[PDB]
Amino acid sequence: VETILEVNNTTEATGLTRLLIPVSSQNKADELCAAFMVDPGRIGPWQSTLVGQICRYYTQWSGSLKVTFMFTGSFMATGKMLVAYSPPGSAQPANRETAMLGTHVIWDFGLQSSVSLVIPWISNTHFRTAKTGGNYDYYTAGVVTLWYQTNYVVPPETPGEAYIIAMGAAQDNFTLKICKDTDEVTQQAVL
Amino acid sequence: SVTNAESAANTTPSSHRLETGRVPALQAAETGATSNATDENMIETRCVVNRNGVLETTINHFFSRSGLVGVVNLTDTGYATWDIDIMGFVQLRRKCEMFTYMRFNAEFTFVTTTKNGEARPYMLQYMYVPPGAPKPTGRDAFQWQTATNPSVFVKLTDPPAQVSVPFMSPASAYQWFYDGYPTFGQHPETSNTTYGLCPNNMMGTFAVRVVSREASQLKLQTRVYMKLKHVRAWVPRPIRSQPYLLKNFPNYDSSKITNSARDRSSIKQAN
Amino acid sequence: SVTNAESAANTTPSSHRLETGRVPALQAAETGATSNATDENMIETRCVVNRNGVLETTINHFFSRSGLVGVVNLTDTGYATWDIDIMGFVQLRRKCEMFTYMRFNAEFTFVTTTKNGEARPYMLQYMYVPPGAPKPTGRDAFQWQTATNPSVFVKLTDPPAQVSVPFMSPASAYQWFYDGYPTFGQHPETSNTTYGLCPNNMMGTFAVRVVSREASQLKLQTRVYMKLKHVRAWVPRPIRSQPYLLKNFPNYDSSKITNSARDRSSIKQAN
Amino acid sequence: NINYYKDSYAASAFTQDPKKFTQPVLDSIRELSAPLN
Amino acid sequence: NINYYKDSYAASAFTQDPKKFTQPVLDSIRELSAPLN
Amino acid sequence: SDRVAQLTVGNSSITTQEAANIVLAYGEWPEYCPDTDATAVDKPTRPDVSVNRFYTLDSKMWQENSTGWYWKFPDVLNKTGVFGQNAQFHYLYRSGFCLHVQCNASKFHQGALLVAVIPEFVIAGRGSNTKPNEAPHPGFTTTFPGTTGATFHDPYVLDSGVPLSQALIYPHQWINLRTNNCATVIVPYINAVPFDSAINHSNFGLIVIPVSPLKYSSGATTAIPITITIAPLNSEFGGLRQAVSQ
Amino acid sequence: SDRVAQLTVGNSSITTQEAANIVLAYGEWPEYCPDTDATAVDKPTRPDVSVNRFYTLDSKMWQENSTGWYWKFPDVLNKTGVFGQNAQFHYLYRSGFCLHVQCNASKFHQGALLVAVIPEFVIAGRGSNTKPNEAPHPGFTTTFPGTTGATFHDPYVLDSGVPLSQALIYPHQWINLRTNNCATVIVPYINAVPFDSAINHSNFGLIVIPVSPLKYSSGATTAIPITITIAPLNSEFGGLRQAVSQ
Ligand SMILES: CCCCCCCCCCCCC/C=C/[C@H](O)[C@H](N)CO
Ligand SMILES: CCCCCCCCCCCCC/C=C/[C@H](O)[C@H](N)CO
Repeated sequence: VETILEVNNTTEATGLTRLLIPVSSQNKADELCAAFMVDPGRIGPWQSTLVGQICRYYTQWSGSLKVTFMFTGSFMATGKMLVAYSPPGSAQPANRETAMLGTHVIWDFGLQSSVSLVIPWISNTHFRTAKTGGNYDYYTAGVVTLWYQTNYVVPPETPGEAYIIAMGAAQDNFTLKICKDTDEVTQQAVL
Repeated sequence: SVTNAESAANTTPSSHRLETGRVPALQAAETGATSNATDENMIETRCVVNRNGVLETTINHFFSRSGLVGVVNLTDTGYATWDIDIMGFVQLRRKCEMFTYMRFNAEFTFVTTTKNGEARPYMLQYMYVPPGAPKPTGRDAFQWQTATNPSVFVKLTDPPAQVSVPFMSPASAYQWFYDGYPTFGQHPETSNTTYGLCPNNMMGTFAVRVVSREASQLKLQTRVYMKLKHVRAWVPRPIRSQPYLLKNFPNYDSSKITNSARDRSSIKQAN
Repeated sequence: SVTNAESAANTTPSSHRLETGRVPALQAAETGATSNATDENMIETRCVVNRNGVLETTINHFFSRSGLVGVVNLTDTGYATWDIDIMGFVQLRRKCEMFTYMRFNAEFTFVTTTKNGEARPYMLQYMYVPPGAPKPTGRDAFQWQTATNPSVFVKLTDPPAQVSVPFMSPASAYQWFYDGYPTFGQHPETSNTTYGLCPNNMMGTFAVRVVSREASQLKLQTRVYMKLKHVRAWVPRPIRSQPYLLKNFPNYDSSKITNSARDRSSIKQAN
Repeated sequence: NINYYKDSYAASAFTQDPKKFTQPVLDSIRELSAPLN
Repeated sequence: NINYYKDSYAASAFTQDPKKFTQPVLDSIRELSAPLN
Repeated sequence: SDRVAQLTVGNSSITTQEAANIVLAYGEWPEYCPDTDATAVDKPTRPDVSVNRFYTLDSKMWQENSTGWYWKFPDVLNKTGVFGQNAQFHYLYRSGFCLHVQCNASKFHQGALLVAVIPEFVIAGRGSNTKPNEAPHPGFTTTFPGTTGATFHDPYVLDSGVPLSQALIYPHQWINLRTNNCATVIVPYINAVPFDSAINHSNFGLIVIPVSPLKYSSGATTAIPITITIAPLNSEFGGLRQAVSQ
Repeated sequence: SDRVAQLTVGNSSITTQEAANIVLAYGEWPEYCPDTDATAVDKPTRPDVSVNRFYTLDSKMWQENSTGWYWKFPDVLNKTGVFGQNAQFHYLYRSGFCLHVQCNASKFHQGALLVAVIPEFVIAGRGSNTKPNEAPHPGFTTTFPGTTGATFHDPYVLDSGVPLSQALIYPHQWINLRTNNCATVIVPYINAVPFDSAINHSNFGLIVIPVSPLKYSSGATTAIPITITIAPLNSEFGGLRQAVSQ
C-alpha cells in the first residue's frame, strides 16, 4: 500500500510540510531537485512509511520497491522531471548526465501526473540485512534522485511554486525473514 | 480474487516497447488505489524463478511468540492481585495495536523469582477471578477454596507454569480501539474518564499467594508472558510513532512531538 | 563417473607379463594427474574379497562431533556478550579450514560452571541477538524482554541446554577464506584491517545473564560446544602446518618457521 | 497436530488477497491503459 | 529418522567420485598405455 | 488512447500525458544487420541492456531571443556510460535511435518548436571567400558539439545554405505549446555502409528551432527548460582494440 | 596426437609442440549461469568475442635465486581492453578462465615449476603479534598485485601458513624443462554466489613456484623468460552504472 514518504525531513521544517518536495521555476538548466536513499531499514524518508516500519520487525528483506510521485500544483503549470535510481558504487551523482546512466524515468506534468518509478532488485546476494552503516555498507541499495528535465513553466496569474508528494510501497517480489525487534519504542517503567 | 502462494512472484522476460497509447507508467493516485506498474512494463528484465519462502510473514507466525504481559509484585497483605490487561508494556502493545480487531487464544507462562533472584522450595497458588467472582480479602480467606475457579499450584523450584486460555469475550472479537461510551446519560465536557473503555475487553483479575498459615518472609516478582495462537485480525491500522503515556488511553504530548524521520542537512543531499 | 561403495576395493589374481609396449609403470606427473598404477599390473598378487567398512570416513561422520566453539566469562556489568565466531579455538578451526566452502546446520550446547566448579540452583538466560537487533545495555534492561528473539531459560542444576540452528547465511555457503574487501573506495598500503573479512559469516551476538533484580555474587564460565550436521563441503584445501596467531586472520611468523617434518641424521638413514 | 485434550483450543497450530487494500476501486483499472479518460 | 518438529533441520542425520581430483585431465590416459606419445 | 503514452527501454521509462503521435523515420524499424549486408568477419557484440536505454542530456534554456540548437548523435554519447565505453573501445558501430524532446509550458504561454533529424547534417562555413585554400571552415567544437550542444547563427538557412522551410521533408515534429509538450522520433540506421565508426563520423543530427517565439504575460514563469532523452535502439559494435577518445 | 596442440579463442591462438595434457579444474566446464541459480533481475550482457580472447601479461625473469610469483586473476584484467572496461562499468561479473604458462628452455637446462590455482587465495601478514588491533596486515599492492604480479617471501608456506607440499590438491601442473615447455589449466567459476564484483574480490590466483632451481653450464643462455597468457571463457557482466577503477 502506498504511503507518503518524508523526504523533506530536514531542519527548519514545520510539522506537516515535511511530507512535500518543493518544485519551482529555475534559471539554470539541468538542476537537481531532491535525493534520498533506498534502504527501507535505514533512517530517513523510508521511516515515515509503512513498508519501513514492517520491515523493521524483520531482519532480512528482498524484492523490488516502488515509489509513486504525485504532483500537487496548478492545472495550468506544466513541466518535466527525471527520476533516476542508481545502484551502489559511487556517491550521489553530481550531474544529470551522470544520473541518466542508471535506471531512470522521464515524467511530464499532464492530465494524470501520478507517475510510478519501480526500483528493481539489483543485488549480489539473495537478501539484504535491514541494518546499514559502517561495516554494513555492503547492503545499501542505491540512491533515488529527482532532477529537472526541461523546467517548471507557468503562465501569469498562477503560483510559481508547487509540491510533489512521494509515496513508497513494495512489489509482489517482496519477501521478509528473521523476525527481530524494532527500535522506535522506549520504556523506563511500567505505564 | 483469492490467490495462493508457496513462494514470491516470478518475473518473465520483457523487450522494448515502441508504440503509442500503451502507458503503464502514468497512474492516478487521486483514485485511492495503489499503483500497479510491474517490472515487465517498466524496464527490460530477465526471467527468474523466485523460490524465496514467504511463509513466516503471516499473522500466526508474527504473533505466536511469548512476549511480556505483566509483572506482579509480591513484596510480602499476603497476596497480590493484577487486573488482566495486556497494554502494560510497550513491546507487545504496539504489535497488538497494529490492528483494530483480533480474535485469538492465549498461552500464559508464569516465571517467578525472588528479591535478588533465587528459587526457594515454597508453594504458590495462582487463581483466576472472573468478573463478578469474589476477590480474596486475605491470605487464608475462603475465596482460596477455588471450588469453581481455575487455580494452579506450583513450586519455585519447578519449571514455569503454563496454561492455555480460550476466547473469553462476550463479543465476537477483541477491539483495541473503542469509539464510544459504556454507559448512557449526560457526559461531561471537562474530564471524560470513561471515553474509549470497551467493556468487552475486561476479563477479570489474577491473584497469587503463598500457600501457608503463617507468614513466609520473602518478596517475589511473578512475570506473566503471553503467546498468542490461532489468531485472526481485522481492519489493519497504522503503527504508533509517539511514545506511550498511559495504559488504557492513547495519550501523547502536545508539545515536544517527535518526528517520524530523523533530520538531515538538506533535501538535495541523500547522504 | 560416479561409483558407489559398501566397502573397500577388491583384488584380482595376476600373472607375470612378458611383452613390449604395455607399460603400466611409466606415468607423467607433469600432466597434473595422479598415477593410476594398481597392484594387478605391478606385482603378482592374489584374490581377496575386502569387506572393510569405509562408512565412517565421510564428511557427515567426520564433522558430527561436538567440539568447543567458545568460552564466555561471566565474572559478575551483570551480563556477558560473545560475538559468534568458531575460529577461537584451534581444534575445530583446523578441520573447518580443511575446506573452502561449507554448508551445514549447528547444534549448540551450553555447559555452565562456577568459580572452582559447582552448580548453584540459580537461573540463566541465554539470548541470541541477530545483526541489527539491539544489544542489552544492562542486567534489567528492556532488551531482555525477547518478544522476538530466541531465548533459553536454564538452571545450573539442569542438564546442559541444547538447541538446533539452521543455515542462516545470506549466501549459499559459509566460506572460511575470502579474497577481497567488503567495502569500496581507496584502500591503504600500510594496514588493511578489512582484508579477508567476509560479511556473509557474521551471524550476530550471544548474550547471557542471570535472571534477577538484585546482583547475585557469583562468577561463572559458560562453554558453547557445536556439533555440525547435514554438512556439505566444497573445494578442499591443504591443512595448516603453522601455529595460529589471530582469530579472523591467517597470520603466521616470518622468522621461526616450523618445518612440517622433524629432522633426522641423514637422507641415507631411514632409522 | 496430535491433541491430548477434549478442548480444541489447547492444541498446537497461504491465503493472500491484497486486492482489497491496494485497488479497492469500483471501476477496475487496467495495467497498460490510462486510469482516467 | 523420526522427527517431532515442523522444521526439518532439527532432525537427526556412499557416494564417491575421486576422478575429479586424481585425473582431472581433458584427454583421458589409459592404464597400460604410455601417458604421452 | 492516443495522447497518453509510455516508452520503456532497458531499465528506463518515459511517460507523457499530452503528446503527438510517435513518428517512425521513413517507415522502417531499426533491427540488427543481416548476414547479407554484413562484410566484417569478426563477430559483433550485443549488450542489448546496458547500451539500449534512455540517456538524458543537459537542459537548454528557452527564452525570447533564442535561435536554435543542434547535436551530432553518434558523437553526443561518446562519454556517457557503457555505450560510450563500447564506442571508444570498438571500431565499428551500427544502431538506431529514439529521440524524445520534452518542453512543457502552461496554458498561457505560446510558441513553436521544429524538431527534426537530418542524415549527414553537414555544417557550413560562413564567409564570402571563393579561394579554396583560404576559405573559413568550422571548428571541431562547431562540427561535433557533443553532450553540450551548439547554437545556430542563421536558422533561416540551417547553417548549411538550405532553407528550413523545406526542412519538413526530413522526419520531424512540432512542439506547439497548446497541443503537445513533447515530441518523439524513432530513426533507423541510415547509411551507405553497413558498419561505420562512432567517433569521426556522425550519422544524423537533431535540430530544435524556434519558429514562433515564446511569448507570455507578466507574472508567468519566464525561463522554459528544454530536455532531450535519447535511446540507442539495437546497438552493435565491432573491432575491439585499444581505447581511443577522438 | 598428444603433445602438439592449438587453442583458439576469439581472435587469438596458442600453438605448442611439446606440452602436457590440458587440465580441467574439478572436471567442470565453464558455462553460462542458468536461470535457476540466478538472482539478479536485470539482463546481463555477453560480448563473447571482444572479452573472450587471449590477454598476455608481461614476462617475469627466471634466474637462479627466484622464489615465486602470484596473481589475482579477476584483478589482473581490470586495465586491459574491453574486458577491463566492462569490469569497470558493470557491477556483477561471472566467468571461467583458461591459463597457459610458457617457459621454454633448451636440452641442457634443468629445473621445475609448480603452476597451480587457489580459489580464494588469501595473503597472510608476516609477524608475531597476537593483539588484533596492532598486527601487521598486507598492503593493497601485496593483496591485489595486478598486471605486474608480486613475488613471494616464503614459498614454503605459500605466504599463508599452508605447506606447498600439499598444494597438489589444487588444480595444478608441472613445467619440467625436459618434458614440457608450457602448462595449461582451464578453471570454471568457483564461488559461493552466482554473481560477484570483479573489482574488490578476486576469485582465485595462479602461483608459479620454483621447486627444483634452474641450473645450467657456462655458455648457455642465462635469463629464462616466463610468460602467461590467459583467456576469460564465458564472460558475463551485470549492473551497468558509472565507471569505477577501485
Ligand atoms: C491462573 C491460571 C489461569 C489464568 C487465567 C487467565 C486468563 C484469563 C484472561 C484472558 C486474557 C485474554 C487476552 C487479553 C484480553 C483483553 O484483550 C485485554 N484486557 C486487553 O486489554
Ligand atoms: C541462545 C539459543 C540460540 C543460540 C543461537 C545462536 C546461533 C546463531 C549463530 C549460527 C552459527 C552458524 C555457524 C557459524 C557461523 C560462521 O561460520 C562463523 N562466524 C565462522 O566465522
